[PDB]
Amino acid sequence: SEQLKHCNGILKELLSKKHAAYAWPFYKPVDASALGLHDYHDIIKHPMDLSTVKRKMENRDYRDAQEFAADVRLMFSNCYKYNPPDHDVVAMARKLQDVFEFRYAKMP
Amino acid sequence: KLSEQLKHCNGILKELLSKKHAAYAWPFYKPVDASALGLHDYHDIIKHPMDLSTVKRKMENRDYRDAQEFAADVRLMFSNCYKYNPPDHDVVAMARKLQDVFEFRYAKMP
Ligand SMILES: Cc1cc(-c2cc3c(=O)n(C)cc(-c4cc(C(C)(C)O)ccc4Oc4ccc(F)cc4F)c3o2)cc(C)c1OCCO
Ligand SMILES: Cc1cc(-c2cc3c(=O)n(C)cc(-c4cc(C(C)(C)O)ccc4Oc4ccc(F)cc4F)c3o2)cc(C)c1OCCO
Repeated sequence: SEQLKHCNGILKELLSKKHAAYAWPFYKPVDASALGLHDYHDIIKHPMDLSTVKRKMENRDYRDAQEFAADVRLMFSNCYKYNPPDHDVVAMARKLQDVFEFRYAKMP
Repeated sequence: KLSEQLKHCNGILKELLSKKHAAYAWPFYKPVDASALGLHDYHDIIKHPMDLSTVKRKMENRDYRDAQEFAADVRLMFSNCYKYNPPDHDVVAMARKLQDVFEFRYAKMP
């Protein structure tokens, strides 16, 4: 509950403008419809992005910091699972995760 | 089943401690010898240490009910690295590079 106020702090930093170069594809859920990804939801069974995570933080859905991470990592995993590992979205994901895991480990 | 999950978690561990990734995998092969490295506070800051040999033993001993628990320890390993070290330092770059092989390999796992 005091540690969730930090998890919020992380989400805030994840969405700040510094990282926006590589963070943006995770602000909004994947638009599989528009991108023509007919198979996206057959493979990604539990979509997740940072907006969906924010709603949940607002709605007090995350009990501990562990549940918060679960979803944030799930975002990145969905990216690695669906996408060939060369593609740039993967290399951005990696970039953003690297910041995440930074702040999460630092968290008191 | 659930032991089909773990079969693949074995395949991931194998990859992680293999030939190719050795450049950046080696500081996680065995525990952090704080004593030797002159780290008078490592075990103060890191309450639950973790490394790949430890993971490997647990995988043999069958302490992991599922991949979800396996991942847990691997993530914990990388976490501790990131927790203890400032972000510039080289270990971290390697930690990061190995985590990227894992999440790749883990996320592919049918
Ligand atoms: C065009 C295309 C896109 C994607 C794909 C995967 C994937 C993904 O995992 N995430 C998290 C985000 C995107 C993505 C999302 C969006 C919107 C604004 C619609 O939400 C826009 C572009 C996206 O993908 C990118 C493609 C190339 C990039 F350099 C960067 C991207 F973010 C996204 O796109 C995957 C494939 C295979 C693809 O190519 C279609 C086959 O040629
Ligand atoms: C000497 C020293 C070492 C560490 C440190 C942190 C850290 C770590 O998080 N992991 C996972 C692994 C090592 C590490 C461990 C080992 C052994 C074989 C003893 O287990 C050997 C080297 C290690 O780290 C490196 C030190 C210097 C390098 F140029 C590269 C390293 F991988 C490791 O070393 C951190 C600091 C700040 C440090 O400087 C202490 C005062 O000089």
